[PDB]
Parts: sequence; C-alpha cells; structure tokens
Amino acid sequence: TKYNKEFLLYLAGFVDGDGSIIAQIKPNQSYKFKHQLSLTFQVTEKTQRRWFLDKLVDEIGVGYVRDRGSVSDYILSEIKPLHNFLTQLQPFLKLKQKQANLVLKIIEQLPSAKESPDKFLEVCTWVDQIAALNDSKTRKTTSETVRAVLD
Amino acid sequence: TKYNKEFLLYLAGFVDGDGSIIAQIKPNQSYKFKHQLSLTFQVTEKTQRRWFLDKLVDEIGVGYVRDRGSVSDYILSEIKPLHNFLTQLQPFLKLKQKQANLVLKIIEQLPSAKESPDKFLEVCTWVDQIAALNDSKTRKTTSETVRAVLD
DNA sequence: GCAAAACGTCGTGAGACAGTTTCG
DNA sequence: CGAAACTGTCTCACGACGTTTTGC
Repeated sequence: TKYNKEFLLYLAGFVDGDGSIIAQIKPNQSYKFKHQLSLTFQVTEKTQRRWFLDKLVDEIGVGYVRDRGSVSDYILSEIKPLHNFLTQLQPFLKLKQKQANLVLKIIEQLPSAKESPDKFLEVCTWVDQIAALNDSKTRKTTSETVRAVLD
Repeated sequence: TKYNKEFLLYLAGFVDGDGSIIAQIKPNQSYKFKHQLSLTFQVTEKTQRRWFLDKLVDEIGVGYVRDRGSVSDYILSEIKPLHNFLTQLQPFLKLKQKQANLVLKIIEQLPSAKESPDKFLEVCTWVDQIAALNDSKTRKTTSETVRAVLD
C-alpha cells in the first residue's frame, strides 16, 4: 500500500508527539531462544478522541484500536505492513526517526535472527538502542538478560 | 512570513499531539475591563529535547522557549505574528483546528472588544468555547466571571 | 491601558513497557 | 514454533491553565 505524502507528513508530526515506536524482548518459553522479539508502532490518545485513532485504522488500512479506560491506542504490530508503513513514514520523522530505522533493521534481520543465537542476541542489541532512544522507564528484559539465559 | 507547506503539515500533526492553543481571561486591575485577553500558542516537550523547540523558534521566526524543570515550552503570544502563523497552520490541524479558528476570530475582534463591555463579553464567550474544546481542568476565570465584574 | 514577558502549577493524557494467551 | 493479540499499569511528559511583573 502506497500512502499519500501529506498524510505521512501530518502523521509523522503527530507520531513524534503522541506516538511510540517500541521494540521488546519478551520472555516466553515457547520460542527456541525463549524470547519473542516484539515490535509495535502505536499512537495513544484520550478515549473521547478515539475517533482519530479509528480513522487511522481506515487510513493506514491495517492495525486496530484498543481501549484501556481513559485513553486508547492505535496499535500496529504485523511486521509486513509495519515495515511497509514505517519505510514510508521515517523520512518525515524528526524525533523518532532513529527508532523507526532500527525497527526496519530488526524486521529485515528477523529470519536470520531465528537461525543463530549470536545473531538473535545482536538483534536484541538494537532493541536496547531503541529503548535508550525512547523515554524508557520500566524496561526489564534486555540483550544482557537474553545472553545469560542462552548461556 | 509565508511558511513552506510541508513544514506546516508536519507541524500541524506535532501541534495536534504535544501542542496547545490557549485563550485566557486574566484578572488584572490595570485594564479597563479589569481583565486581559491573553492568547498563546505553545508546544511542550521534555527539556532533553529542547533543541527541537529552539529549532522551531528559528523556523517559525518569532516566539521563544522557556524552561520549567523537566520540560520546556515553545511560546508564541505576539498577536500579529500569531495571527499570521495560525492562519497558515489551521488548514492542516485535525484536533485543534476549531481552537485555532476561534483564536483567529478573537484576535480580529480585539479592537472592538476594547470599545464595548458587551463586545468584550461576547469575545470572552469565544474563550469559553476554546477551553471547552481543550482538556481543561484547572480553569478559574470565565466569561461569567467577567460578566459579574462588569457590574 | 494594553501587549507581552515572566514565573508557577494542577491533574492528567500520554508514552513505554511487562506478562500472558491465542491459534494457524 | 511463532506472529500477533489481549490485558495491565508504571512514571512520567505533557497540556492547560493561573498569578505577577515589564515596558512603552
């Protein structure tokens, strides 16, 4: 899906404001390396303004909105559409462009990360960088925590 | 000054996110009708990201940045530059377009609001409308306050 | 007497994760 | 196995005012 540049310009400003580009390493025994590499693009807004997030679902054509009381979030996790979307959005980001670029990097490196523990750990390293670029305050699992479990 | 369109598209999204279009009636004795009609365009950001606000000062070409601890704000209150700015920004705003058009209306009517208490009140009613559109929760002075004083 | 700067603050509206679950 | 959803909440990073002082 090719997005309109005006939509992307406005949206990149909005994302730099209320948005969040997130990479997480989730402990999970069902994966071969006991952790899932999770990626999320999100936009949070007061629920009385969810109409704005509902429109995003329509305009971006993928993702959904979750309600959590007083605020709601537009969430996009599917890696394929995420890569497609972030690729077109990143040229216009000013505050979260580095995060976007790290996420695109991780996505493309995913297949290779599933094959090798050293690669996987390398990818986890880029997740650490995204978190350090964000206003990270409650992170727990890092590349360090993953190395210890692999060992 | 005329701003580039892509600049305004991005900024409108950033403003709809971290910005605030403010209208205030400030009790102050030195004014004929005992209140100042104050208008402010602002963008708030964590002080570590103060460079982005400083950059806005240069790109918008007027206004300034103030510090208040963990966060800083880009501030624009000069009525003429503010009017020129919002006129060009409002077409691209989505959550705060009404507030912006009401601020523009107030500015245009300031001259006549000065000559008549009743005009002053009507404009103060437009300030009520802006506060209602924002997520107002600590407002003290309203057009009802002024109505009482004007007696 | 008004515009504009300066300085101060309530109560969130966000951001940024964590943990667990679903099911092709 | 693993992509993606579902559910919770911590810690702010904002928004949106308010009061007081400048300066022409």
